[PDB]
Amino acid sequence: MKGILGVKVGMTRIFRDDRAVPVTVILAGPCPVVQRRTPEKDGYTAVQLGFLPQNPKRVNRPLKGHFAKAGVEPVRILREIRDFNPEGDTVTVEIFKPGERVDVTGTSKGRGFAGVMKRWNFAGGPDSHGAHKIHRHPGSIGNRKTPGRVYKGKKMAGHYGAERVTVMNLEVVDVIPEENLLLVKGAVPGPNGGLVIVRETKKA
Amino acid sequence: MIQPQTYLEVADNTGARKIMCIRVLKGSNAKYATVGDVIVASVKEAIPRGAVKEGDVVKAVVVRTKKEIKRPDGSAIRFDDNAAVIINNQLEPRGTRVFGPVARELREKGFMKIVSLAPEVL
Amino acid sequence: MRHLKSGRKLNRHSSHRLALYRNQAKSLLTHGRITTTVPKAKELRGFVDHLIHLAKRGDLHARRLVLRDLQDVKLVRKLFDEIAPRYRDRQGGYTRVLKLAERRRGDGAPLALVELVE
Amino acid sequence: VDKPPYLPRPRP
Amino acid sequence: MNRGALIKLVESRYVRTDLPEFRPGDTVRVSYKVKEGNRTRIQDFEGIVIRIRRNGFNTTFTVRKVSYGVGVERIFPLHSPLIQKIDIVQRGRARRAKLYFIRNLSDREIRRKLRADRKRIDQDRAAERAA
Amino acid sequence: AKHPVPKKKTSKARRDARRSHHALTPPTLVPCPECKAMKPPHTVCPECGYYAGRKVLEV
RNA sequence: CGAUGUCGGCUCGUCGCAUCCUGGGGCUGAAGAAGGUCCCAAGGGUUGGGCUGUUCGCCCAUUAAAGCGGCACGCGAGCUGGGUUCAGAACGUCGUGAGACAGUUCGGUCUCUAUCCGCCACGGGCGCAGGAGGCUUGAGGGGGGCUCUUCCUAGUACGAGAGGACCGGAAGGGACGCACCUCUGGUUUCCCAGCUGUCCCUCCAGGGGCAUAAGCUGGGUAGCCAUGUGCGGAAGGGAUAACCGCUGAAAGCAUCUAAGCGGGAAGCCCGCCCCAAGAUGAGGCCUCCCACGGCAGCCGGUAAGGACCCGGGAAGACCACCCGGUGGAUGGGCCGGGGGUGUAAGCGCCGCGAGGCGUUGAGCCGACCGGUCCCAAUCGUCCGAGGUCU
RNA sequence: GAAUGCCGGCAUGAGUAACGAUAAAGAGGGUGAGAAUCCCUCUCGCCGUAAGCCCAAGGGUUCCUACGCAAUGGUCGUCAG
RNA sequence: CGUGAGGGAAAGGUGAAAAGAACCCCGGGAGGGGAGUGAAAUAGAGCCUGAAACCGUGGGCUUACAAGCAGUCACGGCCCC
Ligand SMILES: [Mg+2]
Ligand SMILES: [Mg+2]
Ligand SMILES: [Mg+2]
Ligand SMILES: [Mg+2]
Ligand SMILES: [Mg+2]
Ligand SMILES: [Mg+2]
Ligand SMILES: [Mg+2]
Ligand SMILES: [Mg+2]
Ligand SMILES: [Mg+2]
Ligand SMILES: [Mg+2]
Ligand SMILES: [Mg+2]
Ligand SMILES: [Mg+2]
Ligand SMILES: [Mg+2]
Ligand SMILES: [Mg+2]
Ligand SMILES: [Mg+2]
Ligand SMILES: [Mg+2]
Ligand SMILES: [Mg+2]
Ligand SMILES: [Mg+2]
Ligand SMILES: [Mg+2]
Ligand SMILES: [Mg+2]
Ligand SMILES: [Mg+2]
Ligand SMILES: [Mg+2]
Ligand SMILES: [Mg+2]
Ligand SMILES: [Mg+2]
Ligand SMILES: [Mg+2]
Ligand SMILES: [Mg+2]
Ligand SMILES: [Mg+2]
Ligand SMILES: [Mg+2]
Ligand SMILES: [Mg+2]
Ligand SMILES: [Mg+2]
Ligand SMILES: [Mg+2]
Ligand SMILES: [Mg+2]
Ligand SMILES: [Mg+2]
Ligand SMILES: [Mg+2]
Ligand SMILES: [Mg+2]
Ligand SMILES: [Mg+2]
Ligand SMILES: [Mg+2]
Ligand SMILES: [Mg+2]
Ligand SMILES: [Mg+2]
Ligand SMILES: [Mg+2]
Ligand SMILES: [Mg+2]
Ligand SMILES: [Mg+2]
Ligand SMILES: [Mg+2]
Ligand SMILES: [Mg+2]
Ligand SMILES: [Mg+2]
Ligand SMILES: [Mg+2]
Ligand SMILES: [Mg+2]
Ligand SMILES: [Mg+2]
Ligand SMILES: [Mg+2]
Ligand SMILES: [Mg+2]
Ligand SMILES: [Mg+2]
Ligand SMILES: [Mg+2]
Ligand SMILES: [Mg+2]
Ligand SMILES: [Mg+2]
Ligand SMILES: [Mg+2]
Ligand SMILES: [Mg+2]
Ligand SMILES: [Mg+2]
Ligand SMILES: [Mg+2]
Ligand SMILES: [Mg+2]
Ligand SMILES: [Mg+2]
Ligand SMILES: [Mg+2]
Ligand SMILES: [Mg+2]
Ligand SMILES: [Mg+2]
Ligand SMILES: [Mg+2]
Ligand SMILES: [Mg+2]
Ligand SMILES: [Mg+2]
Ligand SMILES: [Mg+2]
Ligand SMILES: [Mg+2]
Ligand SMILES: [Mg+2]
Ligand SMILES: [Mg+2]
Ligand SMILES: [Mg+2]
Ligand SMILES: [Mg+2]
Ligand SMILES: [Mg+2]
Ligand SMILES: [Mg+2]
Ligand SMILES: [Mg+2]
Ligand SMILES: [Mg+2]
Ligand SMILES: [Mg+2]
Ligand SMILES: [Mg+2]
Ligand SMILES: [Mg+2]
Ligand SMILES: [Mg+2]
Ligand SMILES: [Mg+2]
Ligand SMILES: [Mg+2]
Ligand SMILES: [Mg+2]
Ligand SMILES: [Mg+2]
Ligand SMILES: [Mg+2]
Ligand SMILES: [Mg+2]
Ligand SMILES: [Mg+2]
Ligand SMILES: [Mg+2]
Ligand SMILES: [Mg+2]
Ligand SMILES: [Mg+2]
Ligand SMILES: [Mg+2]
Ligand SMILES: [Mg+2]
Ligand SMILES: [Mg+2]
Ligand SMILES: [Mg+2]
Ligand SMILES: [Mg+2]
Ligand SMILES: [Mg+2]
Ligand SMILES: [Mg+2]
Ligand SMILES: [Mg+2]
Ligand SMILES: [Mg+2]
Ligand SMILES: [Mg+2]
Ligand SMILES: [Mg+2]
Ligand SMILES: [Mg+2]
Ligand SMILES: [Mg+2]
Ligand SMILES: [Mg+2]
Ligand SMILES: [Mg+2]
Ligand SMILES: [Mg+2]
Ligand SMILES: [Mg+2]
Ligand SMILES: [Mg+2]
Ligand SMILES: [Mg+2]
Ligand SMILES: [Mg+2]
Ligand SMILES: [Mg+2]
Ligand SMILES: [Mg+2]
Ligand SMILES: [Mg+2]
Ligand SMILES: [Mg+2]
Ligand SMILES: [Mg+2]
Ligand SMILES: [Mg+2]
Ligand SMILES: [Mg+2]
Ligand SMILES: [Mg+2]
Ligand SMILES: [Mg+2]
Ligand SMILES: [Mg+2]
Ligand SMILES: [Mg+2]
Ligand SMILES: [Mg+2]
Ligand SMILES: [Mg+2]
Ligand SMILES: [Mg+2]
Ligand SMILES: [Mg+2]
Ligand SMILES: [Mg+2]
Ligand SMILES: [Mg+2]
Ligand SMILES: [Mg+2]
Ligand SMILES: [Mg+2]
Ligand SMILES: [Mg+2]
Ligand SMILES: [Mg+2]
Ligand SMILES: [Mg+2]
Ligand SMILES: [Mg+2]
Ligand SMILES: [Mg+2]
Ligand SMILES: [Mg+2]
Ligand SMILES: [Mg+2]
Ligand SMILES: [Mg+2]
Ligand SMILES: [Mg+2]
Ligand SMILES: [Mg+2]
Ligand SMILES: [Mg+2]
Ligand SMILES: [Mg+2]
Ligand SMILES: [Mg+2]
Ligand SMILES: [Mg+2]
Ligand SMILES: [Mg+2]
Ligand SMILES: [Mg+2]
Ligand SMILES: [Mg+2]
Ligand SMILES: [Mg+2]
Ligand SMILES: [Mg+2]
Ligand SMILES: [Mg+2]
Ligand SMILES: [Mg+2]
Ligand SMILES: [Mg+2]
Ligand SMILES: [Mg+2]
Ligand SMILES: [Mg+2]
Ligand SMILES: [Mg+2]
Ligand SMILES: [Mg+2]
Ligand SMILES: [Mg+2]
Ligand SMILES: [Mg+2]
Ligand SMILES: [Mg+2]
Ligand SMILES: [Mg+2]
Ligand SMILES: [Mg+2]
Ligand SMILES: [Mg+2]
Ligand SMILES: [Mg+2]
Ligand SMILES: [Mg+2]
Ligand SMILES: [Mg+2]
Ligand SMILES: [Mg+2]
Ligand SMILES: [Mg+2]
Ligand SMILES: [Mg+2]
Ligand SMILES: [Mg+2]
Ligand SMILES: [Mg+2]
Ligand SMILES: [Mg+2]
Ligand SMILES: [Mg+2]
Ligand SMILES: [Mg+2]
Ligand SMILES: [Mg+2]
Ligand SMILES: [Mg+2]
Ligand SMILES: [Mg+2]
Ligand SMILES: [Mg+2]
Ligand SMILES: [Mg+2]
Ligand SMILES: [Mg+2]
Ligand SMILES: [Mg+2]
Ligand SMILES: [Mg+2]
Ligand SMILES: [Mg+2]
Ligand SMILES: [Mg+2]
Ligand SMILES: [Mg+2]
Ligand SMILES: [Mg+2]
Ligand SMILES: [Mg+2]
Ligand SMILES: [Mg+2]
Ligand SMILES: [Mg+2]
Ligand SMILES: [Mg+2]
Ligand SMILES: [Mg+2]
Ligand SMILES: [Mg+2]
Ligand SMILES: [Mg+2]
Ligand SMILES: [Mg+2]
Ligand SMILES: [Mg+2]
Ligand SMILES: [Mg+2]
Ligand SMILES: [Mg+2]
Ligand SMILES: [Mg+2]
Ligand SMILES: [Mg+2]
Ligand SMILES: [Mg+2]
Ligand SMILES: [Mg+2]
Ligand SMILES: [Mg+2]
Ligand SMILES: [Mg+2]
Ligand SMILES: [Mg+2]
Ligand SMILES: [Mg+2]
Ligand SMILES: [Mg+2]
Ligand SMILES: [Mg+2]
Ligand SMILES: [Mg+2]
Ligand SMILES: [Mg+2]
Ligand SMILES: [Mg+2]
Ligand SMILES: [Mg+2]
Ligand SMILES: [Mg+2]
Ligand SMILES: [Mg+2]
Ligand SMILES: [Mg+2]
Ligand SMILES: [Mg+2]
Ligand SMILES: [Mg+2]
Ligand SMILES: [Mg+2]
Ligand SMILES: [Mg+2]
Ligand SMILES: [Mg+2]
Ligand SMILES: [Mg+2]
Ligand SMILES: [Mg+2]
Ligand SMILES: [Mg+2]
Ligand SMILES: [Mg+2]
Ligand SMILES: [Mg+2]
Ligand SMILES: [Mg+2]
Ligand SMILES: [Mg+2]
Ligand SMILES: [Mg+2]
Ligand SMILES: [Mg+2]
Ligand SMILES: [Mg+2]
Ligand SMILES: [Mg+2]
Ligand SMILES: [Mg+2]
Ligand SMILES: [Mg+2]
Ligand SMILES: [Mg+2]
Ligand SMILES: [Mg+2]
Ligand SMILES: [Mg+2]
Ligand SMILES: [Mg+2]
Ligand SMILES: [Mg+2]
Ligand SMILES: [Mg+2]
Ligand SMILES: [Mg+2]
Ligand SMILES: [Mg+2]
Ligand SMILES: [Mg+2]
Ligand SMILES: [Mg+2]
Ligand SMILES: [Mg+2]
Ligand SMILES: [Mg+2]
Ligand SMILES: [Mg+2]
Ligand SMILES: [Mg+2]
Ligand SMILES: [Mg+2]
Ligand SMILES: [Mg+2]
Ligand SMILES: [Mg+2]
Ligand SMILES: [Mg+2]
Ligand SMILES: [Mg+2]
Ligand SMILES: [Mg+2]
Ligand SMILES: [Mg+2]
Ligand SMILES: [Mg+2]
Ligand SMILES: [Mg+2]
Ligand SMILES: [Mg+2]
Ligand SMILES: [Mg+2]
Ligand SMILES: [Mg+2]
Ligand SMILES: [Mg+2]
Ligand SMILES: [Mg+2]
Ligand SMILES: [Mg+2]
Ligand SMILES: [Mg+2]
Ligand SMILES: [Mg+2]
Ligand SMILES: [Mg+2]
Ligand SMILES: [Mg+2]
Ligand SMILES: [Mg+2]
Ligand SMILES: [Mg+2]
Ligand SMILES: [Mg+2]
Ligand SMILES: [Mg+2]
Ligand SMILES: [Mg+2]
Ligand SMILES: [Mg+2]
Ligand SMILES: [Mg+2]
Ligand SMILES: [Zn+2]
Repeated sequence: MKGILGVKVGMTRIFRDDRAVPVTVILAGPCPVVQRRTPEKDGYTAVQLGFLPQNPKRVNRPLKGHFAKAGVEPVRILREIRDFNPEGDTVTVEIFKPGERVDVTGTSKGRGFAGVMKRWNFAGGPDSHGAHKIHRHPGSIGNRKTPGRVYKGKKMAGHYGAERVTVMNLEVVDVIPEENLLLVKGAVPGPNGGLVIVRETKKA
Repeated sequence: MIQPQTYLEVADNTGARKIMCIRVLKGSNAKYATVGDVIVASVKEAIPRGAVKEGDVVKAVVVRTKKEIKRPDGSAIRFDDNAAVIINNQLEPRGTRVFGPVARELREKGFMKIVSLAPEVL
Repeated sequence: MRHLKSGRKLNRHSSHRLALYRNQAKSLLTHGRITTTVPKAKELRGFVDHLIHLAKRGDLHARRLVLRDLQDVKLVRKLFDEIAPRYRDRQGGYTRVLKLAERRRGDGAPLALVELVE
Repeated sequence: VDKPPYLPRPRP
Repeated sequence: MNRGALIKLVESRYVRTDLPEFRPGDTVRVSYKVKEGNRTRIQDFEGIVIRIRRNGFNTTFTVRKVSYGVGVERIFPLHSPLIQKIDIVQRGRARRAKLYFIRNLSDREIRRKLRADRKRIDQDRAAERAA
Repeated sequence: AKHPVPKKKTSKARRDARRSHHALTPPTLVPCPECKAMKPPHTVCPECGYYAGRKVLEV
């Protein structure tokens, strides 16, 4: 496995072989390793990556300590990549060359309290022919006396989005290392400015 | 974006003027037909003594749609109507002329005879 | 949702909101300082700031523009001749909002003052 | 399937 | 960080600087590279531009023409690499930015509604006088 | 609808357990650096009229 | 019977398996392809329409298929109300009659507020023997699980011919799912413009209100979106079902079995995605504070940190989450860019005039990308360890 | 101790539904122990074959002025039928 | 309450005596705190007695890994005599 932290910057398309290819631009580098998890010590293998520089005037004492033991300027975000152990003490976009497929994780956009139609694509009610104040309602939620209750997991209105999402097997279309940019084909979860994780894909 | 109930102009000299799609022949359950797709249609309107007559159930390939179609080069194309050419079960025209331009997508989908017969291919 | 939308609704329809702002502007430019609810105040700033900035242009076009909201020729004269000159060298920020300490008795509304800047 | 109703509808 | 400038930096390698300016109402001939198996060629599409939707590198323009009795609209990206060149054939004078309305007009009615843009025509002929 | 209705009276226990969240939070107050009177932060002092060092208001 | 609302539809599922399809098999009167018949298999799938109130059924066009049942003939404190139980009216029929009819016909009041359990979301509390800021393991859960066409192998094997494979390989789809907004396409309640009537400011010119909760019309950014775009189903390992074997007695032969060992499903376990230590079985790692004053307890002040308050936020019903608070770019102004509109007002010129031309892509200008301390996040307060016993 | 008993008192639902046309408000100045709600001014909106004006029914002091705010007013009240 | 015939309530108690609380204090008032009266003022006029449901303040014991017609039997802990 290999991975990097990054922020989603925005979308475009580029032209390649007389084709328009939709891309999301990701600012991925550069990510200092600030701790390594080892099987002797932690029971598993991973690298704690840091990302984005922080005003030391905002970093408290327990955090300051942590950074210091690794000799790293204070960073805004700390996040692990599992089963990844890079030779260097800094991970940059260069771990990816164009043509590789990656998995991207982000925090999906938040729709707050979502009705049953937006959330679960329910059909809702009719809009004429007698429908009585039930146009976006979910219908029946059960049976009768048997079982006389509602299943765990019943699709229902409630909060939707602002949740971890990973979309898989996105083509790396380009990488522009002098600017820490990754171009991934297609769509990535979450808003512009959102923190994302780019890992080497698990599909074959 | 053609679907059952959709009326199409017929762009040939089969005698049919207007057909009404009753199925899009593309899988178990396709919702829409676009340029290059075969549909099954009822001949809703024809002219006296053609190959085809009002009432006939025929096959046709869509050659023009009013919904614009997108292309891998980033472009699109859109026509003033939805038109089709009536074919046989071997996908050949049953007419001998086809009228108006047609979508280049037809060539790539093996409706070669129709493409050639067309005055313009866009 | 409301994602990246600018502008309070203030529980008024479209034409009422516009009038709300215009009337507050008239009042503010008239007295130099008014008291309102905090949300109304915060929202007044830009509305009036733009009007002042225009008076700093001084030209006819700007006068006729400002007249669309303020509607009162004397008021706009005061705006162009007495008010705007104070801000010749000020780059925006011609108004301030400061919150009062007491809530209205009858509805508990939190209050603020809005004033033109020195 | 179609069986006779055993209750009437309503009232006040 | 400036997310906007980053995107512009990505886009910059594909940006075109060599096409003539045109407006809605102008009559244009777009020479477009087209694949027909197994060869590619230039096919000319010529019509009134009824729309130009701006978004930097992503702006696109829509062209309308009547072909063999049927109306055809084509949507091109202003920076597409498959555009060999664009020729201004005529300058028309719109009074609005989107000309969807011409879709319901007779060829005669259109001609009355999109008079020749004498100003910019003269300007065109005014350049075209090169050292 | 068919007019829902409480099935059983709520117990003194249960009614009061609902109210385990009903206690008021006392007002947050800071001294005004001028007159040392207690007032809510980020408001102009209602006693002497000062905010951010200056007199702003006739009290 | 001091009421358990009754057909059908809609919505939402969930289960069974006597399996409609897809997967694996045995026999075939199985040449091939395609069928029959039984066995294993419930993971997923199982279309749109005409007729009828219909369930059902027939029919049209497709499909891999167009499964059958249970859940109060699932579901009216979810909807419908076509059928059927009221009162009106008519037909046929029966009755001298009033009236009646598993005969028909047209019409005919379906109840804003959820206490408890259950369900979907979100917090508050306390606990996790010192108090804290982070980063995590994953017990255990949940999600997903579909399939077709074409091409190569190969017109090969098989067949007189028609027809036409196994295995293996490549491409393109339909339906569904998650995310997204570059493109396509919507919306965009005031972003711009045009227009009518009327009243008004100020007579002209230029404007404002009202005509909807936008007067109307043409456009329309960001956002939220699908008709648009990316991506998913796997791969793979393991154990099995039916079924096929290897070796092999009892039983000198034979036997898949009694010892042992193989192969073998879309199914089962892992693998993928998401939740998760209230996992009270309360886990782990990194870092920080520290050994305070007064009689496993009480009180007092602090530490590391936290909260309150404030500016905000593609976060959000409140709460929470996240960012920022002058050692600052958090919002508001302002400036530059984008973007929309599509050439403002004023003036000059031409025309008797409506107008037109130039100044001019002008003027106006939400949210988008940035800059800039001009305005406001002033000033502060409160809580918060001293670590129980083997 | 029960009669869906009778009369009364007090609970629960609950700080919940609601506060009675979506014609609509904002500010400044007064008054007062106290003001979103009372008086005044300016700005805004609504009716105008009416939501203006005058008769007749019916009502019966509700009219005007002074002094008041316990209750009545769906909130407040210094105002008021 | 009902057009009407007609129907038809609820509502008793300071103290022996008003001696019914001057005066001061907080409050706009209501209300209270002192002073005073009385044998007695939780007899203060919302007045004899003043039960119960119901609401609240203070204290003892107890409760945030637990399964219920709420009790009962046993034992242990704590608090009181
Ligand atoms: Mg590991
Ligand atoms: Mg491991
Ligand atoms: Mg490893
Ligand atoms: Mg909604
Ligand atoms: Mg929705
Ligand atoms: Mg959804
Ligand atoms: Mg949908
Ligand atoms: Mg539907
Ligand atoms: Mg719908
Ligand atoms: Mg529906
Ligand atoms: Mg109804
Ligand atoms: Mg409705
Ligand atoms: Mg049950
Ligand atoms: Mg759940
Ligand atoms: Mg749900
Ligand atoms: Mg959330
Ligand atoms: Mg992951
Ligand atoms: Mg792929
Ligand atoms: Mg792929
Ligand atoms: Mg490239
Ligand atoms: Mg993250
Ligand atoms: Mg034709
Ligand atoms: Mg006919
Ligand atoms: Mg036929
Ligand atoms: Mg909304
Ligand atoms: Mg915003
Ligand atoms: Mg807003
Ligand atoms: Mg606004
Ligand atoms: Mg707001
Ligand atoms: Mg409202
Ligand atoms: Mg509202
Ligand atoms: Mg309002
Ligand atoms: Mg308006
Ligand atoms: Mg209006
Ligand atoms: Mg506005
Ligand atoms: Mg004054
Ligand atoms: Mg602005
Ligand atoms: Mg305030
Ligand atoms: Mg306050
Ligand atoms: Mg207050
Ligand atoms: Mg009030
Ligand atoms: Mg951008
Ligand atoms: Mg840059
Ligand atoms: Mg550009
Ligand atoms: Mg123009
Ligand atoms: Mg003519
Ligand atoms: Mg010229
Ligand atoms: Mg209803
Ligand atoms: Mg209750
Ligand atoms: Mg009870
Ligand atoms: Mg009870
Ligand atoms: Mg309760
Ligand atoms: Mg209690
Ligand atoms: Mg409760
Ligand atoms: Mg101060
Ligand atoms: Mg019964
Ligand atoms: Mg009942
Ligand atoms: Mg009942
Ligand atoms: Mg139906
Ligand atoms: Mg329905
Ligand atoms: Mg329906
Ligand atoms: Mg079930
Ligand atoms: Mg099912
Ligand atoms: Mg079973
Ligand atoms: Mg089972
Ligand atoms: Mg079976
Ligand atoms: Mg069977
Ligand atoms: Mg069978
Ligand atoms: Mg099968
Ligand atoms: Mg099979
Ligand atoms: Mg088989
Ligand atoms: Mg055979
Ligand atoms: Mg066979
Ligand atoms: Mg055979
Ligand atoms: Mg058999
Ligand atoms: Mg078989
Ligand atoms: Mg059978
Ligand atoms: Mg199954
Ligand atoms: Mg099933
Ligand atoms: Mg159907
Ligand atoms: Mg059907
Ligand atoms: Mg019909
Ligand atoms: Mg039907
Ligand atoms: Mg029908
Ligand atoms: Mg039927
Ligand atoms: Mg039938
Ligand atoms: Mg088959
Ligand atoms: Mg069917
Ligand atoms: Mg079924
Ligand atoms: Mg079922
Ligand atoms: Mg049954
Ligand atoms: Mg049924
Ligand atoms: Mg039923
Ligand atoms: Mg039922
Ligand atoms: Mg009902
Ligand atoms: Mg029903
Ligand atoms: Mg029910
Ligand atoms: Mg029920
Ligand atoms: Mg419902
Ligand atoms: Mg009916
Ligand atoms: Mg009927
Ligand atoms: Mg029935
Ligand atoms: Mg009957
Ligand atoms: Mg009748
Ligand atoms: Mg008889
Ligand atoms: Mg008779
Ligand atoms: Mg007889
Ligand atoms: Mg009888
Ligand atoms: Mg009868
Ligand atoms: Mg019957
Ligand atoms: Mg009967
Ligand atoms: Mg019969
Ligand atoms: Mg009938
Ligand atoms: Mg009937
Ligand atoms: Mg009727
Ligand atoms: Mg109902
Ligand atoms: Mg009822
Ligand atoms: Mg209702
Ligand atoms: Mg409610
Ligand atoms: Mg409840
Ligand atoms: Mg219960
Ligand atoms: Mg919690
Ligand atoms: Mg600890
Ligand atoms: Mg922690
Ligand atoms: Mg592990
Ligand atoms: Mg597990
Ligand atoms: Mg558990
Ligand atoms: Mg599952
Ligand atoms: Mg599942
Ligand atoms: Mg596939
Ligand atoms: Mg071959
Ligand atoms: Mg052959
Ligand atoms: Mg052959
Ligand atoms: Mg060949
Ligand atoms: Mg071979
Ligand atoms: Mg042979
Ligand atoms: Mg052959
Ligand atoms: Mg194959
Ligand atoms: Mg596929
Ligand atoms: Mg966009
Ligand atoms: Mg768009
Ligand atoms: Mg668009
Ligand atoms: Mg549009
Ligand atoms: Mg504006
Ligand atoms: Mg006007
Ligand atoms: Mg005029
Ligand atoms: Mg005018
Ligand atoms: Mg306006
Ligand atoms: Mg007016
Ligand atoms: Mg208007
Ligand atoms: Mg009006
Ligand atoms: Mg109106
Ligand atoms: Mg509009
Ligand atoms: Mg307007
Ligand atoms: Mg658009
Ligand atoms: Mg937009
Ligand atoms: Mg926006
Ligand atoms: Mg779609
Ligand atoms: Mg796919
Ligand atoms: Mg496998
Ligand atoms: Mg294996
Ligand atoms: Mg195996
Ligand atoms: Mg053997
Ligand atoms: Mg042997
Ligand atoms: Mg042997
Ligand atoms: Mg064995
Ligand atoms: Mg044995
Ligand atoms: Mg085995
Ligand atoms: Mg599969
Ligand atoms: Mg996690
Ligand atoms: Mg824990
Ligand atoms: Mg955890
Ligand atoms: Mg357990
Ligand atoms: Mg423990
Ligand atoms: Mg822990
Ligand atoms: Mg561990
Ligand atoms: Mg760490
Ligand atoms: Mg110390
Ligand atoms: Mg020490
Ligand atoms: Mg100590
Ligand atoms: Mg000591
Ligand atoms: Mg501190
Ligand atoms: Mg949000
Ligand atoms: Mg907020
Ligand atoms: Mg809060
Ligand atoms: Mg903070
Ligand atoms: Mg501070
Ligand atoms: Mg400052
Ligand atoms: Mg800022
Ligand atoms: Mg700014
Ligand atoms: Mg700007
Ligand atoms: Mg522009
Ligand atoms: Mg001009
Ligand atoms: Mg001009
Ligand atoms: Mg003249
Ligand atoms: Mg003249
Ligand atoms: Mg020029
Ligand atoms: Mg400008
Ligand atoms: Mg601009
Ligand atoms: Mg830019
Ligand atoms: Mg900005
Ligand atoms: Mg400043
Ligand atoms: Mg600076
Ligand atoms: Mg302390
Ligand atoms: Mg020891
Ligand atoms: Mg008894
Ligand atoms: Mg009762
Ligand atoms: Mg009762
Ligand atoms: Mg009784
Ligand atoms: Mg009783
Ligand atoms: Mg009672
Ligand atoms: Mg109560
Ligand atoms: Mg509440
Ligand atoms: Mg409730
Ligand atoms: Mg509520
Ligand atoms: Mg009400
Ligand atoms: Mg409410
Ligand atoms: Mg009212
Ligand atoms: Mg109201
Ligand atoms: Mg209202
Ligand atoms: Mg209002
Ligand atoms: Mg207001
Ligand atoms: Mg005042
Ligand atoms: Mg006085
Ligand atoms: Mg005074
Ligand atoms: Mg008031
Ligand atoms: Mg008051
Ligand atoms: Mg006032
Ligand atoms: Mg009012
Ligand atoms: Mg004024
Ligand atoms: Mg009039
Ligand atoms: Mg009228
Ligand atoms: Mg009289
Ligand atoms: Mg009266
Ligand atoms: Mg009176
Ligand atoms: Mg007098
Ligand atoms: Mg009163
Ligand atoms: Mg009062
Ligand atoms: Mg009062
Ligand atoms: Mg009273
Ligand atoms: Mg009085
Ligand atoms: Mg009141
Ligand atoms: Mg009332
Ligand atoms: Mg007073
Ligand atoms: Mg008075
Ligand atoms: Mg009066
Ligand atoms: Mg009466
Ligand atoms: Mg009377
Ligand atoms: Mg008494
Ligand atoms: Mg006496
Ligand atoms: Mg006094
Ligand atoms: Mg008073
Ligand atoms: Mg007193
Ligand atoms: Mg007293
Ligand atoms: Mg005595
Ligand atoms: Mg005494
Ligand atoms: Mg006393
Ligand atoms: Mg006593
Ligand atoms: Mg006594
Ligand atoms: Mg006595
Ligand atoms: Mg007593
Ligand atoms: Mg008493
Ligand atoms: Mg008592
Ligand atoms: Mg209490
Ligand atoms: Mg107690
Ligand atoms: Mg346990
Ligand atoms: Mg315990
Ligand atoms: Mg328990
Ligand atoms: Mg029990
Ligand atoms: Mg017990
Ligand atoms: Zn002060």
